Amino acid sequence: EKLDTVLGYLKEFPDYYKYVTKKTYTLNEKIIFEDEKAKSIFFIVEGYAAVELEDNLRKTNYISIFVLPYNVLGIDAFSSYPKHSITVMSESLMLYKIDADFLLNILSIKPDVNDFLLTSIADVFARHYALLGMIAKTPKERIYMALENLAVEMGTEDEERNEIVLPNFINQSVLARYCRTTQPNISNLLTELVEEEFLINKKSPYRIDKDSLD
Amino acid sequence: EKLDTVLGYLKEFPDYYKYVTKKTYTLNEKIIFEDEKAKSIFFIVEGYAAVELEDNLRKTNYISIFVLPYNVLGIDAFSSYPKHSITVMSESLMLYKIDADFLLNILSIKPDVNDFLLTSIADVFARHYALLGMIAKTPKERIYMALENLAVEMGTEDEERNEIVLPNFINQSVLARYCRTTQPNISNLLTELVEEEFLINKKSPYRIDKDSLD
Repeated sequence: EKLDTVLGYLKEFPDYYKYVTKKTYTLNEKIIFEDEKAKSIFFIVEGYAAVELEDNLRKTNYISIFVLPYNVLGIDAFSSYPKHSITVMSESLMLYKIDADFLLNILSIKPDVNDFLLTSIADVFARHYALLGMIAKTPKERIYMALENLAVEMGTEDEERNEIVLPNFINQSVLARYCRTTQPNISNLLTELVEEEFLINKKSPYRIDKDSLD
Repeated sequence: EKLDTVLGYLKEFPDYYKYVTKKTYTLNEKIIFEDEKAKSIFFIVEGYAAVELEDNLRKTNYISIFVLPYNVLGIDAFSSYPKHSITVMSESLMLYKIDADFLLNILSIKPDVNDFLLTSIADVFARHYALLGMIAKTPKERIYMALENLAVEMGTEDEERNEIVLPNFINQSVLARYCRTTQPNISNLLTELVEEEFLINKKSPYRIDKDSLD
């Protein structure tokens, strides 16, 4: 609703097509930021990706965090520091590439006043903090926290059945990568979670007992 | 140098004292954001604080991340989500409280064009990612990564002696809290790190062998 108003705001300005560009991707494609001189901000309007911890010792990398619809991307490119890569997890994903100077100019002007950008950032921060809570935890503790973080991020409520359901692309292998553990271990932990009535079934898409969750 | 130019930019506008306010703190004071209607952004100009993971089961909380000079604070308050607290670690700390609407208006206008705000955010993100690398690691692996993260953040080079030296407030207890482990364990790990020539001495302030580091 809110990025829609923003996109609509963007189109009012004569330099819109010059500064705002769309890109669509499919499963397993990598999203890559061109290190042009004039840099841009990226908004995901639909679909999901994963940011991976690059470790060439590992065949499949862990996933550090997911990228959700309405996230801002490429802020990292402004950082004074200098590896992670970004893979599309859903069947498709669409984003907008917006020239950053442009966007940085129309903040003051537009009475959805930058709140939109600050709020988007604020939410990524909050998700970063939630993840930091995983430090020093056992794999079992991590899987609860993961499935909760995802239910908050990306889950869709049944309620009639008193369940929060996760997207299809969150399977055993992906869950393991996000929990930074192995698949055989995730499998065993998923059994425990069903015994403890956290999870309705061991099988994806994961259905999480609404009760058990906040 | 750069927040100085910004502060100087701020003073040009007639509404400066109305929107920009200074606050000084001492060791162990808590920095608390008033949840006023009109919200503000906070810039640290000198000193250090720690953000703590609140766990009432624990006598001393772990430290999730440090707050450095030139960090922006209070962006979390814009987030659509809803615990951590913030403690001054150095003898003193000074910050500026800046009304966010004001600040959000003078971005376009000022030819240090918002780059400053984006860059500040970008750097906090980069430090968040570095921390996420601590997930699923042993305490020994964490202490290396911690001492490296801090050397990058807050360390000051000798070079003549080929050492990077950390601030005085990083002692054994603090290191342990940041590594999310116990003190007796940190002590033992510090011995290993001296044997491995990572650390020049087991004693704070920590001096890190320039070689051993990137």
